[PDB]
Amino acid sequence: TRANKDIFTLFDKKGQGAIAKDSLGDYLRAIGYNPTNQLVQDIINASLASSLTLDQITGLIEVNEKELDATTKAKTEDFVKAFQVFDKESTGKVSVGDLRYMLTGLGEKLTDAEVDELLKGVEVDSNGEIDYKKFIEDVLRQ
Amino acid sequence: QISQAIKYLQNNIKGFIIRQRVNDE
Repeated sequence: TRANKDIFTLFDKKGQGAIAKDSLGDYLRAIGYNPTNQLVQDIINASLASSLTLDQITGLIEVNEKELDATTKAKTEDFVKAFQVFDKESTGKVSVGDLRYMLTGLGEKLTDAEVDELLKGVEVDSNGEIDYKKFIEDVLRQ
Repeated sequence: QISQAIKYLQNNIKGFIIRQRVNDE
């Protein structure tokens, strides 16, 4: 369902007409889905060489339309309570340090590099704080 | 609970990171 929008070529810079099977998760992310690594594995593990053609990937997406589409339905309200845990004065803000803590120390533990990449364009105020509702909105924008 | 909420957010963050990267590329 989610269109390629010429993204496949960025994953295949070596003119193979195919991309690494291990790149499938990131490809799915690039076109608009938000799969867990587990979902990616279930999709592949279900004729699938070390690579996949665009047509093979499109076939996989059509078969898994509902499950992939289900990864794009998150709402801001799903995450506010989690941030409120780190909101000392109930100001709607969290320190950049606490955000890193949340993301690298809890849940699936993102890497410090992933958090660096995430925060590259995130506004941090003069108190080292981030408006988390605005942050969530940015992360969830399609 | 927070663990579940954070995991769900992390999946979306991974999505966001890749989409920003593709834009930058």
